[PDB]
Formats: sequence, C-alpha cells, structure tokens
Amino acid sequence: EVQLVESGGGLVKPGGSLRLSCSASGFDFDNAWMTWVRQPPGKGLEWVGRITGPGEGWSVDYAAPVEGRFTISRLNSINFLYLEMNNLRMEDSGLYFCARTGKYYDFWSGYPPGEEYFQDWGRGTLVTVSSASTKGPSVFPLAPSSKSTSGGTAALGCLVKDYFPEPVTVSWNSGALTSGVHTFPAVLQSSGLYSLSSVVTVPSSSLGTQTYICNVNHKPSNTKVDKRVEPKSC
Amino acid sequence: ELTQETGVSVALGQTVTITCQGDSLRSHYASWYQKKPGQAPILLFYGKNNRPSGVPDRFSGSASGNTASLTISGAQAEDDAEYYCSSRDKSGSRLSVFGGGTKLTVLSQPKAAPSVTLFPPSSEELQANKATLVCLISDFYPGAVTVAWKADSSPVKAGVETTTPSKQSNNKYAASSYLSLTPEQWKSHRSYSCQVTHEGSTVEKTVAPTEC
Amino acid sequence: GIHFRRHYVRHLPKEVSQNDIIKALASPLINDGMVVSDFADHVITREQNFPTGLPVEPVGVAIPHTDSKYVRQNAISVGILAEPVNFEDAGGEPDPVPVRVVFMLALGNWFDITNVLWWIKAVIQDEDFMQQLLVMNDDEIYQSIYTRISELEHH
Repeated sequence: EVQLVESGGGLVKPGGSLRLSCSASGFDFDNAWMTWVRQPPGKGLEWVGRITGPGEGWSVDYAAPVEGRFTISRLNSINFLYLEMNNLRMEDSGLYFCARTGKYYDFWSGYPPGEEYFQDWGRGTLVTVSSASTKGPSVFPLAPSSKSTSGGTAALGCLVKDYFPEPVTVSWNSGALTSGVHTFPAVLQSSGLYSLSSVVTVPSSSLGTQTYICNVNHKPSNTKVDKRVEPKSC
Repeated sequence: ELTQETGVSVALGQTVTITCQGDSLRSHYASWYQKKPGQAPILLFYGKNNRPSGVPDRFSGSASGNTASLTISGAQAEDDAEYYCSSRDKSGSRLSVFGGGTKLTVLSQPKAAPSVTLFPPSSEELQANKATLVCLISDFYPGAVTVAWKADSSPVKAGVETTTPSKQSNNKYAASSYLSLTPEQWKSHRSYSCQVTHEGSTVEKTVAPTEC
Repeated sequence: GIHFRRHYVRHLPKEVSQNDIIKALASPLINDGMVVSDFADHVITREQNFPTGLPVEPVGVAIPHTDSKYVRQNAISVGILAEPVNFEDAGGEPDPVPVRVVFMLALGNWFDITNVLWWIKAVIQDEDFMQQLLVMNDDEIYQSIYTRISELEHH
C-alpha cells in the first residue's frame, strides 16, 4: 500500500552538504504532512522536522539542533520530500527516516495543536559524517593455540585492521571453508577507522596438516589480501 | 523533554508496562513506536485509545497525570525491541519530540554465559611496530556484557575499543573488544587479561608476552 | 481570521433532516466561496464516521465539519433548530444527542481547527449563552457570535 523510499545518504566530511530524498506512493501526498526523523548510531529516534500541507501554507518546523542548517521541502507533482543538510557535524550521522504524519485532537480532552503521530515510515537512508580518508586494511593472522582450543576444537582467525569506509568481506580458503566461520561486526575506532575480526572453529587434531587462509576484500580501496594463518603448536 | 526507562526486562508471557513522563503529557497524548534493528519503526498506539489496524490487541496505551504508559499483555519473544514515546515537547508546541527509548528484553531462553577467546598480538603486527589484543565474545544471552582490560592486574582504559552486542543467527549474542598498545608496552607487563562480565558473572582470559 | 457574516446565521423549520441541516448551513459558505462546491457531501460522510453531537445541558449542540482540504477560507455557519434533531455522540456514547444548536465549522488548516475546537468547548460551557441562542433573532445571534469570534482573534 504505502511505500516510502529514502535515498541520497552517503559519506560526507564535516562542514559538508548532503541532500536526502524520499519518494512517496500509495496515499494522497499533496495533502499529507511529512516528517523527517533520524537515529544516530546507538542512540534513539530524534525528530528532525515536519512540513505541513497547503492549508497551512506548507509551513515547516525544525528541531533546535538543526534549525538554520537543515531545510525541508516538497515537490507535489512527483510526490517527493527532501532534506537539504548544510554544515554537517559528526553528530548528524545516522539513519534518516521519512514518515507520513497524522494529526490527532480529542475534542473533550484535547489541547491545541493536538498531536502528530507517525503512521507510515520508510526504511531510512544512512548518512555518515567523517573526516576519514579511504584506507585499505592491514591483515594479521590470529594463530590457534592451546589457549584458544576447547575439547577437540580450536579457534583461529584474521584481524582486519584500520580500514575506511565499510564494508570488508572475509572468506576462508577461497570459500571452501564455511562451517564454523564467525565474522564479527566492525568496531569504529576513535581514529575514524574500522577494525574487525573473523574467526573459524576447526578440529584441533588436524592443525598440523590443514592450511587456513583468510581472503580479505576491501572494495572501496581495491584491496585484496590473502593471509595464511599458521598454528603455534603449543 | 520526555523520559522513559532505559531498559526493562520481562519474563516470557508476562504483562509489562513501560512509561513515558513529561510536563507536556498533562495536555497532550503520546504515540508509541516499536523499533527493531534493521527495520522501520511501527506505530503501535496513539491518542486516547487508538490502535492501528494490524497491531496485535496485546498492545495498549493509557495516560494519567504527566505520564503515558504502554502495556503489553503477555509479552512474546518477538516483542523484544526498542519502544519510543512521542508527543509535543511542551504544551501547545508545534514541535514534536521522542522519549529516549526503552529497550524491552523479553527473556525467551535460559541465561547463557559468553564464550571468550583472547588473541595476543601477532608476530607480524609486532614486526610492523604495532600491537593489538583481540577479545572475541560469543553465544551469550541476554545480549549485554561489560568488558574490562587489565595490564597484569591494573585496569587499562587507554586504547580500548568495544562493540555493542549483535544478535547472531542462533539468537544468542556476540561482541568484540580491542586493546591497542605499543610493542614496548606489550612486552613491559607479565600478562594482559580480558574480563567479560555477563549477568554479574565474569569470564576472564589471559595472555603472557613471554609465553607460547 | 474567521469569516462570519450575517447570512451565516439562520433558523431552521420542523421536519428538516440531519442532511438537510448540513446542506442548509453549507449553502451560504458555498455561495461566498468559503468551501468547495461539494462541501456538504463531505461533512455528511465524515459525520457518519466521526459524529459531532455534544450533550451539553441546556440543549444539544452539534459541530459538523469535514477535512481541511475541502475548505477554501475559514468560516462558521450557525443554525438554530425549531425542534431537536438527533446527532450521534461525539465521544462514542450509545445515547444519541438531541440537538437544537448547530455550529458548522469550516476551517482550512489544522492549527485553526484545533484552536476553534478549544474555543467551542469553552463556549458551550456557558449554559446561559446557549439558552440565549434559542430565543434571539438572527441579528442578535450574529452580533453575539461576531463579538466572541473577534475576542478570540485578539489574542
């Protein structure tokens, strides 16, 4: 029925500018109020602002931290909503949602201007504000030993260190080895660079005769690294 | 603004009420939203007693004084999520605001302690004049852990980076923590430990610079 | 502001139906260009789903209206009924409301809608004013509503 699709999110340096769009379908857009909402990494939903309809002269209201930097607009002929963002900050990073906005007022218990509620949401577009430059990762072996061996199985892996931006991919033995593989979500470091690890659990009995190579690929930097992980035999 | 409990835990199938409080609620109703990772928020309830078509009847909103409440009558495993309140930021305002959110943990399986693996710096990294300790944490439930690093026995805060927990495909949780140090710092202590605390209990792993 | 003119007030005879009332009050609004030509149809349909009967203690009051998209310019139209006509309760009550005073609201935006609804809720708490509406001629009703509207606008 109702379809909302945000786009335009991407990487931008602090002080930079970005324009987000949202296509709307399945409802009477021209008369609909529309709201932008964002969710910073790890934080909660934050109301960004809302544009009204023709009877309100398409007035817009903004949250205090974005007033003057952000501009909300609409194009009714093709059912689009926009958010133009200037002088972007680190704190502006996150997932930006567009929402169809209903209005509520209970006659007997209500107080003007009633309440706005968000009846349909898109899935969001991701905005990343960072001063980091593109960088391919360094890849280091995480060797198995007695310390990472439990009851017939050993853990080994690769450390994929200091890359930007996301994502990287990791396979093992060119994809011949998939059972027991766990690639952990990356950490974002205070440097602005990412690091992650990929581990595989394997039989400890065959560490002496099996070869384990992790295949790391970082598309944004055209980086390809193969790293053999050798056992410590202790 | 609007204040919600940071987190609330509920046993499977039990009734739970979460709250949202603020001066604006004395004049304005709240609306309620469910938010799951990677999914769009869903409106659950708004106004005096409006539930959208398609929202299960076990979700109900109420209001008293300067508080709004969302009650889930008989929490399901799938109700484990973030819940947000929204209303006017001040009485008569044209702006809107969200509460800080409440993480509702619905306890849907037994407690599971984390499996912890700690790796020392590789010879390769050290040869590159760098050193990283890698602490990998998996298969724990519920999805919250505390990670502390020790150099010998003294706490280390400098150079520590730790991820938020993430749900694995087997519905338990994983996280990782990294300690960056110099080769000289690594060699200067007798041991380093990664201490992972989960539901009050700690799993500890230790590595020694001189040991195999 | 709210347009409120002398011909936006009228008394209605017996044997008028709810729909007839809506059409009669919408008529001067349509003729002055305050609302879209099929405004009455939209108020009728909204009344079917969101009833506007108010059980206040002199006599019943109704506040028929529809969505802001069908209003061109803010206006109010008033009707006094010769005999009570039933409107369903605006609060989801089983008992219908015997109404004799009808305030047709034609507001073209949300902020004006809610402000006028708040004001109406205050006005109908004046039992004596409501009683006066049942006896005053069209001229006196116009002057009294006009003055109250202008006072609402001041602040």
